[PDB]
Amino acid sequence: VATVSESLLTE
Amino acid sequence: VATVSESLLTE
Amino acid sequence: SPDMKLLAGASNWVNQSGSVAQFVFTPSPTQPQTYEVSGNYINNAQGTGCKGTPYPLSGAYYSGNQIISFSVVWSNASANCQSATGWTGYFDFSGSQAVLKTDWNLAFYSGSTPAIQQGQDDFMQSV
Amino acid sequence: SPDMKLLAGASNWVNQSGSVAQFVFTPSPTQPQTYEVSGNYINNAQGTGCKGTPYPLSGAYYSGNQIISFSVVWSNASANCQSATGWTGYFDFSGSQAVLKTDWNLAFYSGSTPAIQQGQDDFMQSV
Repeated sequence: VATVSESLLTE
Repeated sequence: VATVSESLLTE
Repeated sequence: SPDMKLLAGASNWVNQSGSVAQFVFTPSPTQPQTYEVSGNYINNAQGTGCKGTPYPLSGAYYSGNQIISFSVVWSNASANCQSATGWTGYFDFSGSQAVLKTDWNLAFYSGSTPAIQQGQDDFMQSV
Repeated sequence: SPDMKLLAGASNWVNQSGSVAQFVFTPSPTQPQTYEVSGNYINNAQGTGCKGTPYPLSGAYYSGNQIISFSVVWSNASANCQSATGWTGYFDFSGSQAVLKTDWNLAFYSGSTPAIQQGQDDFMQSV
């Protein structure tokens, strides 16, 4: 259940 | 007795 | 000499975005004047993912002229940003207070396209 | 998936200058899909110091999209070049053979002046 972002810079 | 260079790029 | 304090225990270093690197140094068994860097990084930069929770960091440090290189993978139990950053630079002890000056690379994907973005971070110690 | 072999045992990766990174991966205890990178780097680039002997490397690897960041301090029992390199990049498994594509930063001193030099290294596996 970690929140997944496309990249560090795209939340 | 390690050989010392000014930097990686300057032997 | 100027890193005598840095090499004793943990220290916290804060960059221009308010993110915090906590460093611990352990001597290398084979590399003269060299240390393994461990600790954690907390990203507090607004407009990013993976904020406010610690991510392990690791790297290496050379005491002879106070140069460092360390990395973070942006995956932990709280948040995964599917990317990694490597910082490389030096502690400038010439001024009134120490400043860690680094260049960084961020590897990430945008859709199916890999990218490496460059930037710079300067950190000052929080004591 | 594409890194199944990479994650089993040691592998040797050779860049355009003939330098060799030997990587070993160990799972992180807390970071999902993340590995500690260990191993050694041998610099074989003509016109440099610190050639032909292993320097420990360390870093971190993210398996979800095969991104890596690792560092070397150029000090060992044979030679000291008083500097450090950090590589950050990605394994491109889209072609006929894998290529590790990296950007690097080299921190060093020229006299009393610190510097950070950027470059790029592409590595292919020696099997």
